Amino acid sequence: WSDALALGWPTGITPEAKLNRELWIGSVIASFAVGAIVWGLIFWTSAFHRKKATDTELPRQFGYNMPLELTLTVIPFLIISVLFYFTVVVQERMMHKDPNPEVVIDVTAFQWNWKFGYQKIAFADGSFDYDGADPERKEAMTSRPEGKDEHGIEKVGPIRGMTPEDRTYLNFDKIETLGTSSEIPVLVLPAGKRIEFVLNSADVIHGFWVPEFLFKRDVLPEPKANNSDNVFQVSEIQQTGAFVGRCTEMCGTFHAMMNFEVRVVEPNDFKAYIDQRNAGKTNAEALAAINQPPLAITTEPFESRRGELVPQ
Amino acid sequence: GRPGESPFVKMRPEDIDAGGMETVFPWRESDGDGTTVESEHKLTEIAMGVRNPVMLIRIKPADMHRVIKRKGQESFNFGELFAYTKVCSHLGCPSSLYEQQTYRILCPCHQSQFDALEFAKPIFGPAARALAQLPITIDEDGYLVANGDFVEPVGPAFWERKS
Amino acid sequence: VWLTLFFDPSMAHVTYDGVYQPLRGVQMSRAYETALDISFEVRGGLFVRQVHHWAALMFAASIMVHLARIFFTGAFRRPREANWVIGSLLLILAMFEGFFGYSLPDD
Amino acid sequence: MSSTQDRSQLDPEVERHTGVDVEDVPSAEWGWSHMPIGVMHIGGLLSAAFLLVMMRGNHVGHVEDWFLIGFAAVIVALVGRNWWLRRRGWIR
Amino acid sequence: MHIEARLFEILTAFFALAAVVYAVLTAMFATGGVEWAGTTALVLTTGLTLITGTFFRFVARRLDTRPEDYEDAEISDGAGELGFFAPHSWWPILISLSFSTAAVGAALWLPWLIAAGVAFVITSVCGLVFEYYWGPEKH
Amino acid sequence: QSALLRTGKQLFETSCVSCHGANLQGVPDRGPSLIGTGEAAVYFQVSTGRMPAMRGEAQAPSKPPHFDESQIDALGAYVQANGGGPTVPRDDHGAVAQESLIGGDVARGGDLFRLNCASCHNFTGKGGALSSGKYAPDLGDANPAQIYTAMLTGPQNMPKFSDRQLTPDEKRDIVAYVRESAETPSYGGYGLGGFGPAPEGMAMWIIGMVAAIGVAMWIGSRA
Amino acid sequence: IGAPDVAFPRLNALSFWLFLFGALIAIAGFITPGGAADFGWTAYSPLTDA
Amino acid sequence: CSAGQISQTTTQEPAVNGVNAQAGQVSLRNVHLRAPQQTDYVEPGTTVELLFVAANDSTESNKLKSITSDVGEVTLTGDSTVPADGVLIVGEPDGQIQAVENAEAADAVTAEVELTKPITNGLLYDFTFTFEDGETTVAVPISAGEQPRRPVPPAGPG
Amino acid sequence: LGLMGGLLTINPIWNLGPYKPSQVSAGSQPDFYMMWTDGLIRLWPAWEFYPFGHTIPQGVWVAVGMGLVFALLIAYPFIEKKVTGDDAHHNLLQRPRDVPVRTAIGSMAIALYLLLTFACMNDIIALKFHISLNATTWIGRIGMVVLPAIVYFVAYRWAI
Ligand SMILES: CC(C)=CCC/C(C)=C/CC/C(C)=C/CC/C(C)=C/CC/C(C)=C/CC/C(C)=C/CC/C(C)=C/CC/C(C)=C/CC/C(C)=C/CC1=C(C)C(=O)c2ccccc2C1=O
Ligand SMILES: CCCCCCCCCCCCCCCC(=O)O[C@H](COC(=O)CCCCCCC[C@@H](C)CCCCCCCCC)COP(=O)(O)O[C@H]1[C@H](O)[C@H](O)[C@H](O)[C@@H](O)[C@@H]1O
Ligand SMILES: CCCCCCCCCCCCCCCC(=O)O[C@H](COC(=O)CCCCCCC[C@@H](C)CCCCCCCCC)COP(=O)(O)O[C@H]1[C@H](O)[C@H](O)[C@H](O)[C@@H](O)[C@@H]1O
Ligand SMILES: CCCCCCCC/C=C\CCCCCCCC(=O)OC[C@H](COP(=O)(O)OCCN)OC(=O)CCCCCCCCCCCCCCC
Ligand code: HEC
Ligand code: HEC
Ligand SMILES: *C[C@@H](COC(=O)CCCCCCCCCCCCCCC)OC(=O)CCCCCCCC[C@@H](C)CCCCCCCC
Ligand SMILES: *C(=O)CCCCCCCCCCCCCCC
Ligand code: FES
Ligand SMILES: [Cu+2]
Ligand SMILES: [Cu+2]
Repeated sequence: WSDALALGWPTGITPEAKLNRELWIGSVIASFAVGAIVWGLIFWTSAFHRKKATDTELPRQFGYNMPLELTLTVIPFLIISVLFYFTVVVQERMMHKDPNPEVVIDVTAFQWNWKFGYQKIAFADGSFDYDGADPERKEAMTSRPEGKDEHGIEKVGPIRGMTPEDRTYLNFDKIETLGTSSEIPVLVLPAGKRIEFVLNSADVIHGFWVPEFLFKRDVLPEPKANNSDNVFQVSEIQQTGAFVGRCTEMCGTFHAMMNFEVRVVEPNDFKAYIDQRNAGKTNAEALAAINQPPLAITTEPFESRRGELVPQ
Repeated sequence: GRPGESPFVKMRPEDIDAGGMETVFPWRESDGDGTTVESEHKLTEIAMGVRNPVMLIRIKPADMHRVIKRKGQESFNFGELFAYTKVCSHLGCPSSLYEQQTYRILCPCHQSQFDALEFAKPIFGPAARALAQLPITIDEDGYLVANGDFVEPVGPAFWERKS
Repeated sequence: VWLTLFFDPSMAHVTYDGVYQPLRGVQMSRAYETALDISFEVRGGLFVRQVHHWAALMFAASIMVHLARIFFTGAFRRPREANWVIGSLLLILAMFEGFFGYSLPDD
Repeated sequence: MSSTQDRSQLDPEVERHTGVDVEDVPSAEWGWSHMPIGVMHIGGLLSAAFLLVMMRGNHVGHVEDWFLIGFAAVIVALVGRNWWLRRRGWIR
Repeated sequence: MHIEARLFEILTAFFALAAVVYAVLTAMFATGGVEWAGTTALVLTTGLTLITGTFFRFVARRLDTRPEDYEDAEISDGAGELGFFAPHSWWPILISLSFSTAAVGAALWLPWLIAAGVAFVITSVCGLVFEYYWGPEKH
Repeated sequence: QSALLRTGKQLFETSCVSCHGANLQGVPDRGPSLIGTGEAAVYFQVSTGRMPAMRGEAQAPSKPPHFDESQIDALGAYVQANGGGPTVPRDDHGAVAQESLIGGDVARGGDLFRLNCASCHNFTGKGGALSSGKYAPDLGDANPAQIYTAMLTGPQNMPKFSDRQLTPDEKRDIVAYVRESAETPSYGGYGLGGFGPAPEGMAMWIIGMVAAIGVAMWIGSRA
Repeated sequence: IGAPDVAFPRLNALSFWLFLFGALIAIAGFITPGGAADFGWTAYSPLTDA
Repeated sequence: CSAGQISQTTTQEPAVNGVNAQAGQVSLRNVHLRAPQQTDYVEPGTTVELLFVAANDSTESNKLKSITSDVGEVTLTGDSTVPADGVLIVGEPDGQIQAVENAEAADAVTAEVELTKPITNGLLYDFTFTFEDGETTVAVPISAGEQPRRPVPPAGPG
Repeated sequence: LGLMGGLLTINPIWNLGPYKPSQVSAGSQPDFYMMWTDGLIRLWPAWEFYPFGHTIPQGVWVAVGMGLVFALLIAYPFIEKKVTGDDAHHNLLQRPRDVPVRTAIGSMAIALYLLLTFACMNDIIALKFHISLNATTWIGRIGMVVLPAIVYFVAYRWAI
């Protein structure tokens, strides 16, 4: 009954997702109760037809019921305040910002596909002496001694002294699971660990949404400069297997072709995968080596052809 | 575009590259450079010939399979080199606007497109007759030469035509 | 009249060898060469030819506006159909003379 | 009140007795005021026919032909509606 | 115009409260301090309502109760010379067309068309404004 | 250069692998293969900003560059290393040569431009319309290096003018003519764009004829 | 409200024509070869940049 | 609807001399012949290079590149099994950057052909590239990568 | 006219090289008074007939069109009087509103002329106002039979 009453909400795979699903179930129950009573009122006042027995006498013509108005403007405030309190307590576990993530994934989303960096890994049980690279974060300070003019301008740069073509906000890592247009990226994560996602956009705003995480975030170009808390954490992922993930903000024309996967594997599988990726290998090769289907099993890199009626 | 001296210089297939167009003219060894006075009148005549200018276009090897050839013009092309008269088949303006990756020779005077891939037949605009295709080949030394003459009158059409 | 005092109609090929640097040593008709001479070499020749061409455009435009006036107001009826006819011939002549005029400097 | 009422004697010459009336066109007597509806019907039919005939030509695309068909169908539908309504006495 | 002014006074009070609370709770408890977009927008919509309500209050204090604003007012009380309301005019469509020309000139970055559209807008606004003041031709 | 290639690959990975795979092979029906296009093509396209294109249409429009000069050089070096092809001209220091591309002769450049370029652009470098949704952009914005690389590579529907077809001297002359025609003030008043008949007729009908008709309305009477 | 007309009745005529012609030029992006505005109705910032 | 399914920009070949042959798992890019010719033909018995780039499409690999020989006896010096979700650059196309400038497996799989038959620029010559997956005829062209014009003799008017 | 000759540049031939059969430009328009003939050339749909061993190119279509245009323009007053019956000596003008059918016909003709002129300019219109060149050509082709009808109807009703 819960699945049907959830209105097609996938059963979460994280503690945060489970808690959000429970809040959604409660809020939908409240909304359906309110809707049921209001629709009952409407379909019961629809029983007040103009009865032919109604002689030349108009209705009670009352209007203006102050006590009833007060009651029906007090109760909605109570309902929405209870819902707001539940919302706040659930929100509190939206980004706990635990300063000790078990694996940090640098999710950089460029125009029409994804890339995952594996910035850092630090298992609580003790493992994964791994770290991000960051030699490639090179700035584009246009601080030339002189510009077109002969002297004086000594232009530094448009924005904070730099150029919009900066890309310094982007972070890069040794293990990059770049997603090609013909190969859906598959970010592989260890099961049972705390996974942080550091979110960024190379070109334009778009949205990282794993539907089974019951949570999305908007990867913006420069979240730090836009006062956006791009980085967000997930306490745990219980269920293993492949979970589809999608782009949920306008990217451009190929906004519907940015699907990726978040394949949750066991911690030992993650050990093997990261070792085999440190060794020169691709994501598909590492998946095959850890004995898991290499290509995204929940989605395909569907046709680059503009459509069905195009003549190939 | 050299001002006056050696205005027309022999040409080689290697000079053009896939998806390239070059306006060529009918130059003869006798019509040497413009240094002399006997020359520079032959050269002026070549330049001012209404039906003289031709466009040599290099069809991409990948797109060579989309080419459809005309009757009596199947062997006119030298490999992937196609020579079509620049004079538009409709009122005779040059059709110089060559579009590659579409292979459409557009005329600016009245916006008529000719499909270069197929024999240069008009696929839009006032034109109704295809551009005349010059037979081309390479002579000794590899220079491009015409392998004949147009099998049809090349300028714009007129009453005494198509017979 | 001023323009004809400086214009030479001919296709006789000549290299410019004038003042206009962007066209030097280029074969051109004497008509184009003398149009360039009017534009550059002659004091106020550019202005005279520009006002001539603008007068041609205004001549055509005002003929069109006058034709619209008379047609819409019915000034062509019984007494003046001949006037309408000769005015139409005048409009045709103006059109073709403007054609020949901006065709005169071989461009 | 700084205006003087105008009066005019316009030389008249059809006697505007079979055609349009002042009720329909207030200034019928002052100038050419009615074109036979047959002229408009035949003109619309010929315009639609010309639009259809323009499909035959040198153009590989067919968006142009579909636009021609749509406009010709609109013209034919308008002419048919007008003709039918007039035949039935401007009914429906 | 007491109620007319009081509407905007209430709106101004609410918007001032909203701007103040937003500014405070964004200067603290936000990622980067004051948002500076919502804050400014709220402050200047408070200013919108404040200007309108202040003018309406000035008018209400300057005006004796109108029949419109007076409960228990008979129709004959307000009966009288209503002011000039513009009859038919074709200048609005010309103004709209001129502004559309300027707008397309801005969209398609055509400075010549922008200039033409601005000149047409000036002409059409002049026509609309002078429509009922142009005197008779003096010959 | 090693670091230049690394930077170019880095930018390529997060810019355009959605349209030409990490191997630079063209993604079928989204973008053409970059193998052999060359540093010159990459420079022209990215510097003009045309290429990081966010739609498939009749013609990819020009737009503000999405990469600075150093990043453009990184992209070009990466693509040259992967495919190998034409290289953008450069001066003695190493920067992309622009002044050096201004050919000495301008009459020759103008003749070449008219024979080859004006065909679709204009007499004086303005734009021109093409078959269906395409167009030739106005050259006034293109700097000499961009003009030279635009000749060297055929971006889209522009014939590819190889160095053999137009030797660097002829290309430099064409660049000089383009810059001269773009930066030359219009002699004889405001130059209405560059198109003569259409702008001139519009200007007549608006300025001259509105002036004449308004003056006629002023002088005469209404009745 | 019992009024005969609106406060500025030539202004509301302008408002309708500003609506009509303003609307037409927005929908007119379709006739262009590229198409109408591809970005969403919300038209978020970087996607709408040149 | 000029931005529909059939769009000019999307349906464009690269503006490069080499042809593209996507047939087979491995896609061939910028496949041309460097055969500098001083006369009508490149005479038989002269070795000319076969440039191209073999890009692997499927990461699951087709790195064999068995023979890729046709009329011309194409030999693959320094052959290697490079293509695995990557590129195999057989030679050094004119303007190619020496990304390494060192002997990495000697030459990078340079393909050279002893013609045994005249060829000339502007013609298309069939080459059968055969990987373990399959074989494809490519119809390679002749490309003068970065060579300038060869001075044509001055003309003596007659 | 002097102010225009000063401030506005008209036909800057120096930018336009000397005529050569090979050199071209994208604009290629005549003055506005011949722009309508050029637009007729552009719009008329490439209909050529081939009698026994001969050709009748698309140019003759426009030649006949111009002939018809001039003939009708010259012979309108006589056409007008044949149609209406007016053989009276008219010295008082008619207001265009007072003569609807003639006003409608004149509006229709002006609409056709403007459509032809903008069709001739379709190259620059397509270039600047981002419309496909084929789209402008076919807009002209369809509108040269649609826009005249729309303008006739609108002008007739407007006069009434
Ligand atoms: C044969 C034919 C007419 C084919 C169709 C091509 C065509 C003309 C399409 C319309 C052009 C337009 C209006 C494009 C904008 C986008 C569009 C279609 C919007 C919807 C149209 C619509 C119903 C809008 C509602 C409000 C409305 C009426 C807006 C009109 C806006 C405009 C542009 C008004 C002015 C009309 C106008 C000037 C159109 C261009 C015509 C010409 C020949 C301009 C000539 C000209 C040019 C081309 C210059 O470059 C130039 C440069 C420097 C100085 C002068 C000029 C100059 O005069
Ligand atoms: C007063 C003059 C105004 C004109 C009056 C006439 C009104 C009648 C309008 C008739 C409309 C007819 C439109 C059809 C036209 C047509 O047939 O062409 C198409 C393009 O469709 C279009 O957008 C058409 C949009 C039509 C819009 C109508 C515009 C009305 C405006 C002009 C009115 C405002 C007037 C303002 C006057 C200003 C005052 C003046 C003083 C396809 O081109 P193409 O590009 O090649 O498409 C390829 C595919 O085919 C192929 O599949 C695929 O492969 C692709 O490759 C693709 O390219
Ligand atoms: C009684 C006669 C009164 C006539 C008024 C005369 C106007 C005086 C204008 C100013 C003085 C003379 C300027 C001469 C120097 C000069 O030419 O002026 C250009 C500017 O040009 C533009 O942009 C246009 C700027 C907009 C203002 C001018 C618009 C006036 C129009 C509206 C008058 C005609 C009427 C038409 C009505 C239209 C409406 C129809 C309903 C400026 O350079 P630029 O801007 O960079 O030009 C680019 C090259 O650089 C680059 O290569 C090149 O490739 C191009 O991109 C070029 O634009
Ligand atoms: C309301 C319902 C309107 C209809 C709603 C559906 C609209 C869908 C339109 C485009 C979708 C994108 C596909 C874009 C590709 C086109 C489809 C295709 O694949 O067909 C190929 C040819 C070119 O291919 P070709 O090789 O060069 O030539 C082939 C050689 N034999 O196009 C064609 O047939 C053109 C056929 C496309 C349909 C026509 C669209 C214009 C309709 C205008 C209606 C206006 C009515 C006016 C009313 C006043
Ligand atoms: C149609 C044939 C054609 C001819 C021939 C041609 N062009 Fe172009 N040109 C184009 C087209 C189409 C584009 C658009 C390319 C793009 O947007 O990627 C273009 C783009 C350009 C640009 C880019 C301008 C900018 O700001 O982005 C320049 C510069 C240029 N051409 C100059 C030249 C020069 C120099 C020649 C010397 C002969 C020439 N063209 C010949 C059609 C042509
Ligand atoms: C699908 C969107 C798209 C993206 C994003 C894109 N390209 Fe392209 N690319 C194309 C298309 C389509 C063409 C051919 C048409 C054109 O260039 O307008 C092309 C052509 C090119 C060319 C010219 C090819 C030739 O033969 O002249 C170069 C160089 C190029 N791309 C490099 C790049 C670089 C570098 C980037 C990243 C900065 C990039 N592209 C991003 C689609 C794209
Ligand atoms: C790609 C295909 C598929 O789409 C279609 O077929 C839909 C086409 C709908 C019909 C459009 C007809 C053109 C508008 C005619 C308006 C009347 C003109 C006469 C009066 C001057 O189709 C296409 O090729 C392109 C599809 C996009 C078409 C966009 C049309 C946008 C209309 C815009 C120019 C404004 C119209 C002005 C209406 C004026 C009437 C109110 C005053
Ligand atoms: C061409 O490049 C653009 C194609 C746009 C595809 C979507 C079709 C939109 C049609 C909606 C109706 C247009 C307005 C109708 C006015 C009568
Ligand atoms: S002059 Fe070339 S199509 Fe008409
Ligand atoms: Cu998305
Ligand atoms: Cu995205």
